[PDB]
Amino acid sequence: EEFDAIKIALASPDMIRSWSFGEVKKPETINYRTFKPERDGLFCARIFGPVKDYECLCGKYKRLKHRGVICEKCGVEVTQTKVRRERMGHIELASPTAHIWFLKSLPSRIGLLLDMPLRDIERVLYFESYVVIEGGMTNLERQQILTEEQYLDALEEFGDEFDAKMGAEAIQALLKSMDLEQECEQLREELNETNSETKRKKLTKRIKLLEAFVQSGNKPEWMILTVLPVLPPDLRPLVPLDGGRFATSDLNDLYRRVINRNNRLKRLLDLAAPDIIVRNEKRMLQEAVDALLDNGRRGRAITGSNKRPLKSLADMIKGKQGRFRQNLLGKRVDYSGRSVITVGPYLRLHQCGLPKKMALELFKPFIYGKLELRGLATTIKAAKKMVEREEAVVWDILDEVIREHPVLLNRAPTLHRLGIQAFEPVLIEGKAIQLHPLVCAAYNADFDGDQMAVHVPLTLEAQLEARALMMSTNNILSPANGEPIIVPSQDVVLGLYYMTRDCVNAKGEGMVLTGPKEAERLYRSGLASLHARVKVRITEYEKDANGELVAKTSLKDTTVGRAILWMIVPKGLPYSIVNQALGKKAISKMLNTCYRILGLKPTVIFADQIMYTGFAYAARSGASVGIDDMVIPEKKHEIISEAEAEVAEIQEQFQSGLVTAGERYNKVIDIWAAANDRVSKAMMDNLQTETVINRDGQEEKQVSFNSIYMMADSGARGSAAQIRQLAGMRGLMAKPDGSIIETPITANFREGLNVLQYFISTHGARKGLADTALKTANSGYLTRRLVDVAQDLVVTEDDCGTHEGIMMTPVIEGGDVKEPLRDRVLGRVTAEDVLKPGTADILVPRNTLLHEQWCDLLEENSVDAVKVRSVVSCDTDFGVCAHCYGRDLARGHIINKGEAIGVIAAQSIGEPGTQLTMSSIQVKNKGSIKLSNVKSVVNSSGKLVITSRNTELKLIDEFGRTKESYKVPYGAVLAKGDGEQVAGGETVANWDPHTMPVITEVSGFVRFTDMIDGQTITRQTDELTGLSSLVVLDSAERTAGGKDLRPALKIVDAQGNDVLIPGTDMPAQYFLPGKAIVQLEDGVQISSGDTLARIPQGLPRVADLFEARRPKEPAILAEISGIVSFGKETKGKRRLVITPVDGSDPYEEMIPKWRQLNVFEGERVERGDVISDGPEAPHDILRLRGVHAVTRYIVNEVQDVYRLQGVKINDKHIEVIVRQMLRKATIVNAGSSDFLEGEQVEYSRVKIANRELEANGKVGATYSRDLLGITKASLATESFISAASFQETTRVLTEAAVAGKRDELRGLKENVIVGRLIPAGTGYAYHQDRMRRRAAG
Amino acid sequence: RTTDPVRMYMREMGTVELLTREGEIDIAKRIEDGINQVQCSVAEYPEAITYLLEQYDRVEAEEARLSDLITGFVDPNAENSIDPELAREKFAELRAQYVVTRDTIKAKGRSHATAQEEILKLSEVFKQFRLVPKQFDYLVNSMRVMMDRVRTQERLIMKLCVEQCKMPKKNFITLFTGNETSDTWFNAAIAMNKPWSEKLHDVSEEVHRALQKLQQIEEETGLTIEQVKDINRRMSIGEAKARRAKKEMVEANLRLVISIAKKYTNRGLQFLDLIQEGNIGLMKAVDKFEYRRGYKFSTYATWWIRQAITRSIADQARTIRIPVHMIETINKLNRISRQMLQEMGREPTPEELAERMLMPEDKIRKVLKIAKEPISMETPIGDDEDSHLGDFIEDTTLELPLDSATTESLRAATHDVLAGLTAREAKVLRMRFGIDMNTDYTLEEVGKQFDVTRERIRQIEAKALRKLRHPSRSEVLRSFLDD
Ligand SMILES: [Mg+2]
Ligand SMILES: [Zn+2]
Ligand SMILES: [Zn+2]
Repeated sequence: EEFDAIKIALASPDMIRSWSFGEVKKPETINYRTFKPERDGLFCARIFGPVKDYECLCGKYKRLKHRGVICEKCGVEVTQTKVRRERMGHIELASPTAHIWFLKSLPSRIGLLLDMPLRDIERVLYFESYVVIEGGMTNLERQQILTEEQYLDALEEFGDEFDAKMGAEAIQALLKSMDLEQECEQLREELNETNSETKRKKLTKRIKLLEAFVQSGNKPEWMILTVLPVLPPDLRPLVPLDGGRFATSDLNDLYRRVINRNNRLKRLLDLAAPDIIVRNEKRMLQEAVDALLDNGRRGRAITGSNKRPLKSLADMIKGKQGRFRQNLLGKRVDYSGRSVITVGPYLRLHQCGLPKKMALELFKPFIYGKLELRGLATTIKAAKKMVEREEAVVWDILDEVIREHPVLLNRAPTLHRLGIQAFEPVLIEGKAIQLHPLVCAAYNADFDGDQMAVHVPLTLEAQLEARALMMSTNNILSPANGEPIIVPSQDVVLGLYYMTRDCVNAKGEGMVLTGPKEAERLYRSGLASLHARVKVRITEYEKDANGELVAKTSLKDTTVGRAILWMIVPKGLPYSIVNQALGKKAISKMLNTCYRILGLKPTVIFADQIMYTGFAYAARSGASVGIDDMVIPEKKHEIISEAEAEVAEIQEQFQSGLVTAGERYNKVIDIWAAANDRVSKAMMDNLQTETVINRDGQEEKQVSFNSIYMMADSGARGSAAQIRQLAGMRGLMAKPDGSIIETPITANFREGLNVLQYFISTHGARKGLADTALKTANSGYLTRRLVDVAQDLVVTEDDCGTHEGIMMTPVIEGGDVKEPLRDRVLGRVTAEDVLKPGTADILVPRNTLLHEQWCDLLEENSVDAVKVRSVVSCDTDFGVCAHCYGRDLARGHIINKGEAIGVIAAQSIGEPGTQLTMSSIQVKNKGSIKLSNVKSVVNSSGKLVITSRNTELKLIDEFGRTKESYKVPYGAVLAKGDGEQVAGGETVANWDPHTMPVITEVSGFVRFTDMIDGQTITRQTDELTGLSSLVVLDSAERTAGGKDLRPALKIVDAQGNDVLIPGTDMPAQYFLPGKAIVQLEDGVQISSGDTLARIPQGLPRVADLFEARRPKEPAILAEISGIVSFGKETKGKRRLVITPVDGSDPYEEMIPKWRQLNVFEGERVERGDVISDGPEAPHDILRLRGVHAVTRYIVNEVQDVYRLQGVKINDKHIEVIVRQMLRKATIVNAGSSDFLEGEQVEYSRVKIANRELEANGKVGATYSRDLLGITKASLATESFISAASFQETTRVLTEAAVAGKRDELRGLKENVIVGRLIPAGTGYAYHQDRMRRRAAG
Repeated sequence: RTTDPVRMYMREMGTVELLTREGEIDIAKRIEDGINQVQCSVAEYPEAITYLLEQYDRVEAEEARLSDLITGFVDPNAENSIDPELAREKFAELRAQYVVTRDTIKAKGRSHATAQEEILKLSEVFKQFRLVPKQFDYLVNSMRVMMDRVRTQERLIMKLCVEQCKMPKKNFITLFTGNETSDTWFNAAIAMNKPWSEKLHDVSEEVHRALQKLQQIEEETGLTIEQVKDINRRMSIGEAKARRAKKEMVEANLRLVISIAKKYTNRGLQFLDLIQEGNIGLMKAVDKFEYRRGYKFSTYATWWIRQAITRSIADQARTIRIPVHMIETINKLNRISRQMLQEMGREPTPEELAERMLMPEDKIRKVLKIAKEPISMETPIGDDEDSHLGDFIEDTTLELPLDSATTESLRAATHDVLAGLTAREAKVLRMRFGIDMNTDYTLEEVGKQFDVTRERIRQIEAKALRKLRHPSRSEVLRSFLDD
């Protein structure tokens, strides 16, 4: 059974002879009545195998008198059966027809090789035209076609000395002719003669195919078919029904088809026919062959009276339908069940409701071994009898089994690892499954018609894995984030809120206690308010000492509920957290503190009791909500009538003809939305704090009595919006156009809709519901591809010993903190020794576990940037160190080796995305200012204007760690400088948001030069004032006499010089493009910072982000440093005379100068400098930049796309896939292997870690680095099976077979479907044992 | 970019046209004439002339026949229910022509005018017998194969002689093939002269040893060499005559083939299949035809090809083959169903239809068990593409593990029981039933192996039933009593 590895190869014809057991000879299979396998038909037992045990068909030989005695009459075997699923027969062909996958698919693999067009070959092989097999004379040429009538000319001319026919006979011969080596060295040679691009790749391609067939030993003629297999019946069967009614597979037709044709082939070939009919017949034959391999590929498909196509061989492997997605990776299962579900409010964690019959029938052989053991049922018939007899012992016995026997809970759709769980059983006299409701929060579940399925851990390994791993006590948090996932959902929160509550109103105010026990006695006597601030004593505890509690006690004036509640609490805490109304965030962080400080089990049991007591005292608390709890203000009709007599104002204004519709439209919607806001405010002030209840005073007001606000305040359900909809107007409404409706709503559901209001309400409701009905498809699709990528990846090592990686800095930008660098760091590990703003206060020796003491120790410090050993900077071949990962979150400690990772980010990222699709600069407060990468100038105002676009503004605090950050345009206007302090709330900046300043930093005279009216420009003197200058037109409008002549008004002095750029000899004048219109004439002068001219003006996103999708509109960049001028005059595109300082100028590229430029025709750039405006592509970044910049860009982008929706995942996950996109680097140099070819950057690093070592100073090659689209990145894989499972399969398989390749089962997907154990986690140890066995022989 | 070979083949056959009414009969003439000159070729080959009366005495030597072969034989046409009187008549002149033929072919040899005119009338009395089926193919194969022997001989000899001598070949062409029997051709070449002819060694033995097999085929054949190359060529031409002649005619009537085709293209099956097959039946209809009947050939080949197609659809065209008696019965049903439905206006019962069809409801129902075809596993009886029919079935063939445990517990408890028995008892009771073994030993052999006894074994058996049955050991079975 056990085997090491797999392999693909090309099956020789004699390979099939070896495989086969007998040749097939007829289309028949059986009798009409004796439903019997016929000899030499389909189901001939003689070749495929027998039905029964030792029974020849005529019964001649029998019962082992004649053991190995093939019954000569029927030619039928005697021996054992079960090979009608194994044995494949065969057929010998008359003549050769071709395989198709190596023909039809893209690059053709067969004529691809031959350097011949396809259609030529079609004309051969649709039997239309002859063609040179071989020019016996070189008068004519191999690979030369002859029409069957021009062939006559070639023929009757000579007749003899040429080889030219039409068929595979013509072609196998050609293959049988052609010699590989010479061709290979020839292409190698004459590449170096002319290795231009398309030429070179083509030569390389053919050399590859050559040396592949060389070293493989696979062969060209094996494309073509002279013997054909035939399958065992049981894969292609035929059966009857109870009605005597029969049922077959498609394929038995097609096999049958060919037989007769081949028969009518050979039958005819006895009979000396014209070739034409033979051609026709062969066409029929190879057509049937195609139909076998693919019904509907080459042409119009083939059907029975179904009118539907017959299923291909290929279709069995295909879509989901084949083995992969239907039957192999997803499976039906024994020992599982399902049912409708319900709640156990009483239950604890490990427990689960169980209708008992389920476990009963599911735990049968336990019981049968157990009854044989007792011998009440001595054996198993009686056991089942007694089962039917329903003896009480059974149930005891059943209980006696069921103890400590864990079990599996299953809901779908399973979006992350927490959507299933592992509990302990509990039995019940019902058929509805009771459970611990909170974990609906995990399952996103609800008791509204949901139902679930169940599985068993039979084996002890599974039993214990369950009890240890997806035991819930081992799983309480996300790995996405450090989030308690068992938030008290909806009711416990509210009853508790109501409890911990500080009226003044009820009674018993200002008295004193010993402790909450008498508090119970006192309220419960009916003396008191459970919500009333009154004095008591507490005795709280603290582990200030060496993890060692430190007792103390004192009094508090607190509500009674809170006193009572302290009794639950496990003695390691202050009162301050429980000192308030406890919104559910407080609960979150509160339980958080509990495991922060004590750990799990206190928080666990604590939480269970909190659930319990929430039920208890909420069911006490008294509650309902009704028509009068829903309340309307009075200040609604009047705001209504007021704005109503203003919409009529602008109505009559438009009647007079003043305003537009869009003006009218926007302003009307503005006033209606404002009226909505005012209504909301009125009801809020009229419901929030309206109640007037006296209490030892005249009047007093506190938390409401409406019953509605604190539903939102608890976080149980709802918010101001829904309540507004019930009470006030429920915003506006839209038809699915995307437009916005004009007349909003007035009534509510307390008042009642109009016909029309509900009519209209219809629309967007339907729309967004349709959207809700379809975003899951894209969701599953995407997440599926995500796992499809990163299956390989698991930890291998403790420490990769690697050199530094990433840097972390907070993401605060444009507002306040968005990611505290604290929050970035925690649980990461340093790249590097790391000191403090107290300099040299190192605290890591290049790596420590960056737990929250370190993070607090930091957050003290003003430090604002630090490095971390990156998953990318990790260098473990075929996995990682745990250090570059750090911590498992929902563990809550350092990640141990062996657990796979890519799947984790996939569930992290895919699951939530279901839910996800749905002038001036003004300083805020005071603070330090930090602008750099700066050229600027004291403008003509005396203030500051940018002269290097790089720069942007920040408000740094007085310390040195940032507050705010905002873009700043080139040459925009300021009221301030850098390295200063400024008051808050102060417009520091300004600019025309239309202008892109053409400001002259120089000071120099103006004279009309280089520019003449109607050659390079127009002259358009402003009709109104009179001042103007030479007026530059666009690219097109100017006249062609100076349209090739760059217009440039020139800066001079009184002499006429070039006012050179201040600090550099470079002249200063502007090759003015369109819209750079100057206002003042010849002889005039400008200032420093003086415009001569002005320049007047979601889901699929992220799908593109990760896909490696790429734009069309780049804000194109500086390839190389140094000066540039512009190029050729727009034969579709202008070009660009680049000129490095010390490099080489000639690079220059087609530019649509239709779109605006950044640098001008005489202006210098550094490399890495945008040139046009628009989006840009990632490949440009890698191709030019480093990496950190890149990855940092994209993570910022897409994290914003998340956080937009209020979404929370750690960045670590997203690092991971990056390294899986980067599995290939293209070579630069040569000397090791082929020149440029993309190959494992890993193995590049191997070979150079051997070869460019003193193996050689250098033989090999330097190398680029590359990027791939994600699906094709998945395809580009050492293994093919993961590549073969899902998409573009056929092609992968062919390409796999041509080289006779093989695989080693290292990705988990590989080892799954064979039934082996995982190469990780549990089976990590086993499979590394096997690994060292492969190392140890 | 039309890939459809329908278009291709219909174009390629639209190439050709038809001709009529004397080119037709000219082709007939050409065919039959070349055939008569292959018949002449048969009437040649002196000791193989007489492959007529030999095989005719052969079919005669079994005292009387009219069967398959004679229905092949003479079959003369009239520009017969075989009366054996004329058979018996025609075994007397034939032998006469034989004996008078073997007398003259040696008198001086074979150049004598009256002798070869007697061979001409011999060929005539041969030619009154048609060129009847299979048996003469053999007789031509008799002459076909021996050709491929002299063609062997020469092709050997050439390679040996031509590749060497000194001068390339042409004298060999003119010399050997004439003589080929003595070395006189050699002295005829050396008629010119030369000093390099005076040296000849080291191939002298090979030439006449190679020759030694040449004359051996004479006794095999009994003929000259010249007449061989005569008759080979002559007969090959008389053949190629007809071999070509019809390909005009075959390509002539093609449009008629398709025309009558789309009578029966009643949608049950595919085009090229049926097309090919009609061409096939037409091949015969051409091969067989008599123009002297003077009718339109359409009618002839219509009959033939109708038959061909009518049976080929029946043979093929189902998953199950169904022999033809069913088929014809079924077509009767299909027609009289509709007839009797016009009669009734309604569906007929098996009762009155068995009456009218004149045979009982037995066969009716026996037929109606047949009338269905299969329904292709993969169909969606799941209406939404949710469960195609193939997914429903279970295979109830193998076994059940609970029952395996049952029968194993049985077998082990019997082991436990039999363990408490006498040695002779349990060994008898094992090997006699083949328990524990691949065997099943039985009665007589035991005597022939053990000693004799047979009856006292039975007596032992019953007493063993006594001691075990008594409900003390019978209870490990008593729930397998319930098996
Ligand atoms: Mg639900
Ligand atoms: Zn048999
Ligand atoms: Zn690492």
